[PDB]
Amino acid sequence: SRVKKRKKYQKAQKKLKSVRAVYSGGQSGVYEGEKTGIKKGLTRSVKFK
Amino acid sequence: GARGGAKVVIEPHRHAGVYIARGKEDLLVTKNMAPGESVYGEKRISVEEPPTKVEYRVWNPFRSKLAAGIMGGLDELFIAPGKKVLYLGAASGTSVSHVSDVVGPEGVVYAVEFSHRPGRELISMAKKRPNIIPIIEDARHPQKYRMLIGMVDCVFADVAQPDQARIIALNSHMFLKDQGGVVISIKANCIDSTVDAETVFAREVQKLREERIKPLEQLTLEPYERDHCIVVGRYMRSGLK
Amino acid sequence: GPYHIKYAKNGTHLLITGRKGHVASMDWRKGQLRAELFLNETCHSATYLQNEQYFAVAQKKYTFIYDHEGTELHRLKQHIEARHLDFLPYHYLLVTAGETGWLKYHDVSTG
Amino acid sequence: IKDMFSSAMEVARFEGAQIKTVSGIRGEIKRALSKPEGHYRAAFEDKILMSDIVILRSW
Amino acid sequence: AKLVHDVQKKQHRERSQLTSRSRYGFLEKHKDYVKRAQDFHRKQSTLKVLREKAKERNPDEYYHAMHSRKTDAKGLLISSRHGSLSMDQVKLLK
Amino acid sequence: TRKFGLVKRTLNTKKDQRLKKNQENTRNIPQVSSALFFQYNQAIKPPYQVLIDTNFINFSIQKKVDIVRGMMDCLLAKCNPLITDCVMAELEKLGPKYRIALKLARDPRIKRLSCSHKGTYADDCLVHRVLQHKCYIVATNDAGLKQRIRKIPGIPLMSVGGHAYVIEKLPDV
Amino acid sequence: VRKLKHHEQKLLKKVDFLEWKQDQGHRDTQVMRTYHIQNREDYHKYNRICGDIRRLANKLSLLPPTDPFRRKHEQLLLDKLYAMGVLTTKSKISDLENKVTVSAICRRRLPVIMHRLKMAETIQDAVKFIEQGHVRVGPNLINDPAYLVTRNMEDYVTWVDNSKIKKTLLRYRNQIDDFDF
Amino acid sequence: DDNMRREVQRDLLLIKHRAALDPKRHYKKQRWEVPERFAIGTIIESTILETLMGDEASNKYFKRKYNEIQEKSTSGRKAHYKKMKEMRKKR
Amino acid sequence: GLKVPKAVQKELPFKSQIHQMKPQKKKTYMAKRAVVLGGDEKKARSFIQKVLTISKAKDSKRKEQKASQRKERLKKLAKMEEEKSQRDKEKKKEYFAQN
Ligand SMILES: [Zn+2]
Repeated sequence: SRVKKRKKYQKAQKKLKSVRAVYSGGQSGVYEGEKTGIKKGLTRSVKFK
Repeated sequence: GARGGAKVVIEPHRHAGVYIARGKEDLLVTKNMAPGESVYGEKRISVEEPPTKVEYRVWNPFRSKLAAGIMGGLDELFIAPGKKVLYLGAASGTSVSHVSDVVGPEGVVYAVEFSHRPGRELISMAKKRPNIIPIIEDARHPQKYRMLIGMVDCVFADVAQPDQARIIALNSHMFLKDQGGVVISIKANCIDSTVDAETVFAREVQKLREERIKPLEQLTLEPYERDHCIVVGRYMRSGLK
Repeated sequence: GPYHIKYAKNGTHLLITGRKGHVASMDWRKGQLRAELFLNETCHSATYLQNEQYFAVAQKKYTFIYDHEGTELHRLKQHIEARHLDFLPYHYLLVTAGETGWLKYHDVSTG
Repeated sequence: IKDMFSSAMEVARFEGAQIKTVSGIRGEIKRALSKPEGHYRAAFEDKILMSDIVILRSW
Repeated sequence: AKLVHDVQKKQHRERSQLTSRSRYGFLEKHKDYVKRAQDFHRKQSTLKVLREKAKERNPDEYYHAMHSRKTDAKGLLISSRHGSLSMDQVKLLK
Repeated sequence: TRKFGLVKRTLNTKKDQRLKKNQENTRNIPQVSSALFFQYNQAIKPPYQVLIDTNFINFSIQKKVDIVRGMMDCLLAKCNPLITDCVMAELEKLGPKYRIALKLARDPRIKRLSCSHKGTYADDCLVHRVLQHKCYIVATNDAGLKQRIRKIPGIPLMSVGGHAYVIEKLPDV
Repeated sequence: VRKLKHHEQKLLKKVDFLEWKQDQGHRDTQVMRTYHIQNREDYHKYNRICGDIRRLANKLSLLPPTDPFRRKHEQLLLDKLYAMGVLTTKSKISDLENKVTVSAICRRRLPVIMHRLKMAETIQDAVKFIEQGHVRVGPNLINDPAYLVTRNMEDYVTWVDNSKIKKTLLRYRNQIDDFDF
Repeated sequence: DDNMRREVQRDLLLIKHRAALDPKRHYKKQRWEVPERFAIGTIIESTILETLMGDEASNKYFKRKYNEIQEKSTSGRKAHYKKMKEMRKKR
Repeated sequence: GLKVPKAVQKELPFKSQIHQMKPQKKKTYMAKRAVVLGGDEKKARSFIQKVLTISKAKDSKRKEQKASQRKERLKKLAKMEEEKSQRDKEKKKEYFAQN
């Protein structure tokens, strides 16, 4: 049981990254740019009504 | 990644005064007000324009919280070319210099700092940038520098203080134009480490509403920062309803 | 011809309606033509409404309201064989009379 | 079709029998061909190919 | 899968063309036949439409483009590969 | 040269800009709150902040359940109850019949939240607040409002049932 | 007129200089546009004919349902209108009320039928060819674009023999025979 | 300028299709129509097309990957059809 | 591919006439004139059509993945809809049983 719950949690950690951005320690080394690209026309802010 | 001899394509962002450098990786870049030098060691890009050698600077999201806001997808920034911006908590030119680039020659930047040791470099940086006015004064007492500042289109506050809501309150009333912009960077730990971050953000927004500032949007700065959010609002003196 | 002429209340514009159906609205002082209609029809009289922008023409059987440029806006089906047209400026009423022996008042603002 | 039967007499016994291909196309034994012995004519619901194999199910 | 053994859900393998018939090619199965029948019906469907369009054609139809387009002696429409050079243009190119 | 197919110039209702119907005529995907681990709100922790709905006060009085003490009993933690202007306005509009409910709602231990919107409809005000910030418990017995809050992930939902309050989506219990 | 401010619009709710109730929504202008009608009063002459049909159908409907007179006359009206082409179908009597419209009559004018027969790319183009004497119905040339074509007479709409359009059709397919022309 | 240098044209064409350049990057799904205004520049501290073909790991990857796509594209095509008709002939 | 008979193709209406371009045989002068940059440009011109081949294939495979999962998902969605449909009927019989 312990091993199955171990693999279940680490699987959920991977899925959480695809659901939202997660802090992962910040910058490591020289800044190498946005690796997956910048989207000019997309906004993710939560807008107050 | 973004090595020396690499070649990139520079295109404009949705926000005026901000650009994107395409390639194997994308970079947020702003046109260099003072070509040929770096404020804090950021990478720079030169373009041969008919010829004059124009230069661009890289904006690192992990160093500037405003840059992190652009990456996360803020909808509206009141910081734009030809506008006066009152920058509170300007520790040094890490983020003010990039703001000075956006406003351009026609705009001005009123950089307010309290500590003298960061202040000294802010003076030295300001002399490369004619459009930056350094004000080495405490932001908790705007009356001290009322002579120095006129009306400003936007107010940007990065002060990491428990009473930043009052600091933003007083400065906006004196200098911010009606229907002007307000941009706040809130770090939960400085304000109240006892409670969770969500409680702190809800509390700061309520204070801004009390101060006739209508919040427009909120964004958290992950993965660049933890327990941070940028709140973008408008100063509606007439009424928020 | 023959030509029936009506000036605007302020005297800046001239409206001429030929009997065989040539209607022209112009600023006679500047010699500029606002509209010119060649309605192949018998036209009796025309009038300006509250200003030079709109004018009315009494054609063979119906009265039509036209625009500043000459685009037809309405066909007044209720006004039948009107031979005289008048406009009361302060009341915004168009008045017609003709062979039917009927006097009709029409509100241009509300229609 | 060829090789199903050895003489035209055998075909006559099975005229009208249901046949099908490996593809599943259904057909019928219509008539025996006079030349050569054992060959016969069939009609299928759709065109068959040379690589197909026709099978008659019997018990 | 309720009340079914995995033995029941066993794969049944697919048989192949006989060696004596290996020259003719691959032994088609039902899935292969479906590909033929569907393709044939798709083509026959359009052809029936095209034959009908031909039958109901009005000889008096006129289009302004009839001036630009040209037809071959066979009666088929001619389409230019890319869509002459003046002597001045040729002289420069030469 | 006179053109062919001449027609009288007339008003084109579909295309004329002057007519009112013709005068009138960046994507946003909200981020998922970092306080949520899938359906589990990790951020929320005591002391809790609870938004009181109008019907909650009325049912609490019917069952003789004190708001502050009843919440502490349900969650076993310090609760900071909050009443918005909409809820306070709704209580005042109920009339003289609910004067008792109005006086309890004004207890000093119940803190007040201001509102900066025109409407007096409280159901919408509460739903907008929870969508913005995942730091509130919603205390309500309205069937319509409860179903809205259930669809929103990471919003604990409190109700008065039987003899005391009940909290649904709060794993720390 | 300029856009009215708030207090003005409240006091001038019914003011409309371009749309009146007596216009009936500018239905006449819309229909004249769709079928390119050049005489301003052609719509209202059609409208009076439609009203006559609708008046008769209403009077017939008020006769008792099993009346032989009612059934006979309604069928005759359905027969005549379908033959003219005004009505697409003969099955239902309610079509005499619901489906009898000016648009139905305008849809039988010579330019529109030329368009549906693909003799012209647009109704405006068909009107020009009629006005330029390219079109004949039967052996008779017609330059009136208001000519109403019945179902039977739609078979005899064709080009004039020496028309330049006819030569272009035959030249395009390389089927021009100069003996005919 | 409308001249649109072949180098400049290829680099923009190599940014539009940057997802295929490396099987380990997997960028965000965007379209990136060519902008009206742009400026190519270099980084201060060899065009990208020339830079990329200079590497050997990438060149060996494209040749392999390209060849595999050719095998898929020419399977069952006219080349296969002629073989089938040729077996039916005796030799 | 489908081959329309020429007899049908001949008597087709102007709107629907198939454009079939014939092959070129006589060598055109422009075809004899065009210069193709060889050597370095050949390698930079094979490289591009290799890259665009990978990109077109990667898109056509990921796009087929969505269409495979689209079919699976709508089958799952339909089952949930049927449950919500039948159970909804039961509630409306229990409600009107009171009424
Ligand atoms: Zn409220």
